[PDB]
Amino acid sequence: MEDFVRQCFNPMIVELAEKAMKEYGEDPKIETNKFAAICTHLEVCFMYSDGGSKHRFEIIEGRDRIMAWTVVNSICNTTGVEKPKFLPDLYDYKENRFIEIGVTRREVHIYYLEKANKIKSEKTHIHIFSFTGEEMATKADYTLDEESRARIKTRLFTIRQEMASRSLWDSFRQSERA
Ligand SMILES: O=C(NCCc1ccccc1)c1nc([C@@H]2CCCN2C(=O)c2c(Cl)cccc2Cl)[nH]c(=O)c1O
Ligand SMILES: [Mg+2]
Ligand SMILES: [Mn+2]
Ligand code: NA
Repeated sequence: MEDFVRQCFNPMIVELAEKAMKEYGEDPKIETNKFAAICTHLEVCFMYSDGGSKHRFEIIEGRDRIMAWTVVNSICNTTGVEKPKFLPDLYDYKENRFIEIGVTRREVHIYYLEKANKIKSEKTHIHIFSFTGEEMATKADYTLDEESRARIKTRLFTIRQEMASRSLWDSFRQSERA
């Protein structure tokens, strides 16, 4: 599965995932399922931000902590929206709201509730994807057009199928916790 991650994801995504794991004392070569999950969430965040028009989204995920908060605090001062307690994943300039992106190996409704209870940021918009084409967004408001969403869901399904063809999926599928 370490080989799978390194050939499947772009090298900057892989480097970011490695850093994120090591910042919590985890070895990407050992906790390989976690390695893959972080890479997938990152790739989805980047795909999401490419989904609209140029300049529609600001990417917050994937930045070091100081720059990420400089972006958040800047947006809050420029648009007046409330400052979140946790770093979200994107800001949407069209809808003027932060977005929290979730990618789950379990079911989208359970993950949605968990995310909602965890952030408790009434104003942050939540959008969840699964590896089997399901999604769940706040107020059933999905932000992107169906073509963009289809691209994301299609990529997640491809990853899922690739893992399965290597007998890695069932270990990966059961590795997520609440
Ligand atoms: O922004 C995120 N993380 C900010 C930093 C952070 C770090 C720890 C706890 C809270 C926040 C973030 N994180 C996760 C999931 C659940 C929380 C951890 N995690 C990871 O992927 C993960 C990371 Cl980052 C590093 C090592 C191991 C893991 Cl398992 N899911 C998201 O959708 C998401 O946006
Ligand atoms: Mg995040
Ligand atoms: Mn997220
Ligand atoms: Na989070």
